[PDB]
Amino acid sequence: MATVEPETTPTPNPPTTEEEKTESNQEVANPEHYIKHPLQNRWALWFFKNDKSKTWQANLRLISKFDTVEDFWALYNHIQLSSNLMPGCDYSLFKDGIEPMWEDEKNKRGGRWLITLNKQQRRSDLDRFWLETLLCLIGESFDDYSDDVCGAVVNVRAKGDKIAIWTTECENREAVTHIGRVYKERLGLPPKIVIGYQSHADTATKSGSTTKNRFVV
Repeated sequence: MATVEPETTPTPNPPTTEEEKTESNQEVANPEHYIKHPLQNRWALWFFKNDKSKTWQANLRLISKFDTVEDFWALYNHIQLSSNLMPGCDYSLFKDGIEPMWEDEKNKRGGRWLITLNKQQRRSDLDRFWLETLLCLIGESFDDYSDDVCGAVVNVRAKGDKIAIWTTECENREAVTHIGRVYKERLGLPPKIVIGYQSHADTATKSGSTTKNRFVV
């Protein structure tokens, strides 16, 4: 026995709301019907991807900016989920005060550390290492010293995710090493992940290693 009729039954799906969805249901849950965390500063997020035909400078696109955790949070659930983590994709997170190499040129003259993330452990590593950075940038690990950190760029080579953070004043070795050595050390890169450190000063020297600027481990 069997009756064939033109009709398809809804395909059951697991509840999560983490597969590119605009709102779902998070109201009437607790007295906190509008809890927003006030950040000391405002950080905007830029997304630039280089295609095999055009330059990144021309493919520079902006995603959004936020001066409150509740803000970046709303974006996190819309950006964090393979929404735009395709090959050749990149995104930066710095102070909105930044400028196209005009007055905030100091961001380019500063310094930054580069980390190599692998999608293989993205589940725990990318989720933990990233979540920590966000809260660490604003208030954690780097502490108030983070105020110097101009921003961080994330470049994911196809499947390999990469994260980089740049300091406003490369001279602030206190943040450079303390936040860079603690982040890489606390993250557990030295004994596995190679975190290359690049300083703008290298432009006026380059060629082989000289001082604390151009080390990966």
